[PDB]
Amino acid sequence: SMEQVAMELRLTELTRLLRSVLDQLQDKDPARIFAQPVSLKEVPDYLDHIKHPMDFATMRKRLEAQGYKNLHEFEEDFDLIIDNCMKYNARDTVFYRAAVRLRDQGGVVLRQARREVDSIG
Repeated sequence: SMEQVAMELRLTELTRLLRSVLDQLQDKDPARIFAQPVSLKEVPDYLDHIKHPMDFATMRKRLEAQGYKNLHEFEEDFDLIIDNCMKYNARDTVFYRAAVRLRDQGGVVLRQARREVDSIG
């Protein structure tokens, strides 16, 4: 139908906007700490600690499959990245500190994304 097409076009455009958001958030992780899944070869007990692992490569896969229906879903996954790290790693570590800086810097990007999503509909 024409309606399904128009709905598909909306999703495509949201995907374009989320791709730009994702690129901007990932630039705030220049050490690439959050770029890939935590390795289960190298941290074999990780899943005993963290039940829903997340990382930027995994978000990118979902994004490119148009698997984010709205900004809320995308934000949920970004928050997992931060929140998982801040639980597994102690406060005095380069990992925890990188998550705090990513959270703080990402807030600005996400604040305007929410306005753009609402604005363009």
